[PDB]
Amino acid sequence: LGSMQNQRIRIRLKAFDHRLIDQATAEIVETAKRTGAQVRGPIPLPTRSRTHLRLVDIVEPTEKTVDDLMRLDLAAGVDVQISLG
Amino acid sequence: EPAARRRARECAVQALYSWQLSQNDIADVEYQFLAEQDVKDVDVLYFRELLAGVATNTAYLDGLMKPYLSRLLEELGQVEKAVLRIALYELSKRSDVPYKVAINEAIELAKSFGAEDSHKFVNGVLDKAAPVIRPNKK
Repeated sequence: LGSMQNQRIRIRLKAFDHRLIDQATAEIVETAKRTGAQVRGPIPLPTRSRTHLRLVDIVEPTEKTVDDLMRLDLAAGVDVQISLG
Repeated sequence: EPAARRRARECAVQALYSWQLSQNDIADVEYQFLAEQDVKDVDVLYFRELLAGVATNTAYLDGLMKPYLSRLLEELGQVEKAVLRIALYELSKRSDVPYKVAINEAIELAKSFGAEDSHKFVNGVLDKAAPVIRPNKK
């Protein structure tokens, strides 16, 4: 929450379906931009196996950004890692 | 060609993907990438030229592409779209980049960042599109 020294949300996405991963990425980016935040990346990583990888960072997040991200339900078959602060 | 030029294409695939999703100013996108990604071995001039090249020419570059897409329906992957826009940009606007190089680099870029058989679709579009843009095929 809020009072964290580095105001940055780092997100890593994994999926076998690129249509699912691009959609999830689009939704996170939209959530950031809706709520007064900014986005760094997203960038695609070199694919390894059947797995697509996406990295996206949210900078300058508001409380609404954080709450909306945590209320966001991504599509089945898309895996996430989220680090805050 | 230099490995730095290939690296520029690789970095541009990633940055153009950034821009496609974020729609941030391409100048900001260039800067952010140069500040946050390892770019020590990259033709940084060509990276810039690819970015602005594509970002200010999306309508023109999609139009050269469209006649070979109109039927195979899964929207078109964001990575594939960026790879194809880069290739078409090089074919239309970059005489310093040879015919087979633009297509071959596109095919490898699709191998790396693309889906399963992305390289084969990218290939399908290009050698339909490329002769129309370069009748000399040089």
